[PDB]
Amino acid sequence: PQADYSGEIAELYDLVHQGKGKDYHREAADLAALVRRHSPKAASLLDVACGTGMHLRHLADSFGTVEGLELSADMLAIARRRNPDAVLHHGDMRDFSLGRRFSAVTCMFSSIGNLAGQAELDAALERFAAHVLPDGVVVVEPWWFPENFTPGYVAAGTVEAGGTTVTRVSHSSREGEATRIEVHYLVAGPDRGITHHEESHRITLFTREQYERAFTAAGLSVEFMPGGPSGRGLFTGLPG
Amino acid sequence: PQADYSGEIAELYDLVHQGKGKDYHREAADLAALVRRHSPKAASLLDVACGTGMHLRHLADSFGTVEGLELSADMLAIARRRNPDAVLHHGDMRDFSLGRRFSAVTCMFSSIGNLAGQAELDAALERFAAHVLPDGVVVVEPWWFPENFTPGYVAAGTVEAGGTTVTRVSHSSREGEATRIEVHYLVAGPDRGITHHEESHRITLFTREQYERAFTAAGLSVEFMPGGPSGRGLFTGLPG
Ligand SMILES: Cc1cn([C@H]2C[C@H](O)[C@@H](COP(=O)(O)OP(=O)(O)O[C@H]3O[C@H](C)[C@@H](O)[C@H](N)[C@H]3O)O2)c(=O)[nH]c1=O
Ligand SMILES: Cc1cn([C@H]2C[C@H](O)[C@@H](COP(=O)(O)OP(=O)(O)O[C@H]3O[C@H](C)[C@@H](O)[C@H](N)[C@H]3O)O2)c(=O)[nH]c1=O
Ligand SMILES: Nc1ncnc2c1ncn2[C@@H]1O[C@H](CSCC[C@H](N)C(=O)O)[C@@H](O)[C@H]1O
Ligand SMILES: Nc1ncnc2c1ncn2[C@@H]1O[C@H](CSCC[C@H](N)C(=O)O)[C@@H](O)[C@H]1O
Repeated sequence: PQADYSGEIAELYDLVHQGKGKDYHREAADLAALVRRHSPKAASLLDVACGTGMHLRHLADSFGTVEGLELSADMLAIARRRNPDAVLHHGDMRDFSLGRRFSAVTCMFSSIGNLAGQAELDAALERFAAHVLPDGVVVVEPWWFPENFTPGYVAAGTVEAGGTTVTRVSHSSREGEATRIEVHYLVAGPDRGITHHEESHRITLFTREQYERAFTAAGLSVEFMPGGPSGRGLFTGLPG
Repeated sequence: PQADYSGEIAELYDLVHQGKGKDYHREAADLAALVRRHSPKAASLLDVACGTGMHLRHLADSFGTVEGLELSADMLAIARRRNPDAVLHHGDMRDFSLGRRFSAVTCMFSSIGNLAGQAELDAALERFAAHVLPDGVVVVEPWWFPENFTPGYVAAGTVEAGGTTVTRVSHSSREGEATRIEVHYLVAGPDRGITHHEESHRITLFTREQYERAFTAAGLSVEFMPGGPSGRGLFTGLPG
């Protein structure tokens, strides 16, 4: 099964996350406000692992300039179509270099859990701090911690759009120091018939302290707020 | 994709048809009342293609002796477990010979559409007539008539039981004089993880006249009533 957010899996991403109730509007509003508490005059924002560019489309209404970075060509193409006047870069959060800084650097919906190892987590946070202005803010939404992840968790939901029915079912296990989440889809419509699709991801269960250490090593002060967009909390970092 | 009602598919059958809202309890009572209209003192009943024996389990409360016939060993295993004191035969509705006759011979939920052409349909009706008492009745629930079938129809539902979630989606097309219905499942539970299953059936769209021809050739009078347990109506046949 693919792990790379490509092809039909990428094409299905928006529909299934909206169908599950993800509200990128509220999240963007909440982000913009959190960003402004820490950095009252913030003007620009880079969203790293920006996926299909849903946060970016809403954040564009709150920030003068927004920009993205995304590893998967196929997610990125959706995001560019959604954000045709923003610059969105094809690149890797572990090692990119844009030559410019932003009032905010965000990395949402546990994209950071695609990293494996303290070294990768450290590298990425060093990048974020390399792209943040001196009076701005870095925001990283973590994955679950080892101690609060619920192994055996199943999600199942169905959404219909454009005449096509899409069912998504995930199962998640504790696979060592990461969550194995295996997701299957069935997609059906009168004219297209039925097709089955599948993806599978290891999403690293970093501990709180590992994130705190990566913020620290990057020069940032770090704070953690439990709950957050997805239940997993939110870490914010200020340069210093 | 299997076409033989076996393995996991046979194990998911009752749960999926329950989830879709099938009520074998009402259907058996309705069938018991139909049978006593045409044959007031009927006392025994053979359910042909009895599947998991859901009809028989309820028909046992209305008829003193029930018996089943079923082609899939795995469906039949479930039926026997459910109907421990009835005789349930492993065999083929086209060519079976039990050496006794019943007040009612029934064949429900369009199982008759698993037959390929007029010759098979005629042969199963003649076998039904061979197992019906002279003052008894044959009941056959047809598949859709060609004019009443909707190509492109999609069914999608998700049910959960025992912490296992089961999603079933089907899509149907016109294939020569039959419906091709392709059915996919996703089944996930905390311990067993997630799996995908699929089945596919060709169910013949016999016309009303083809059914009537088969009944009449078997020496049965024939009547069709629209509606019925599934929208497809019901044929009844009386010998003599
Ligand atoms: C409700 C809940 C879920 N979880 C875990 C179980 C599973 O690993 C995840 C929810 O899985 P989902 O709803 O199928 O996934 P979600 O929409 O959150 O997306 C997640 O996985 C997908 C594959 C990634 O692309 C995405 N970046 C992740 O947020 O969070 C918990 O640990 N505790 C919980 O209370
Ligand atoms: C309600 C309705 C159904 N149909 C046809 C379309 C499709 O082929 C079928 C319903 O699909 P389903 O609900 O997925 O199938 P159902 O539960 O009726 O079961 C049927 O297909 C399965 C595979 C057989 O084991 C079962 N013996 C059949 O009755 O019936 C129509 O053509 N028009 C309709 O309005
Ligand atoms: N090393 C890496 N650098 C950049 N993006 C990455 C990455 N590894 C995974 N990703 C991206 O991480 C995203 C995880 S899904 C989250 C997408 C988006 N942030 C949203 O909130 O909806 C995917 O788009 C995936 O391609
Ligand atoms: N030639 C044949 N003889 C007997 N059973 C058959 C058959 N072809 C298909 N079947 C059976 O037909 C059934 C269709 S599903 C309907 C099962 C059951 N009558 C119910 O109402 O739930 C399955 O059990 C299948 O194995």
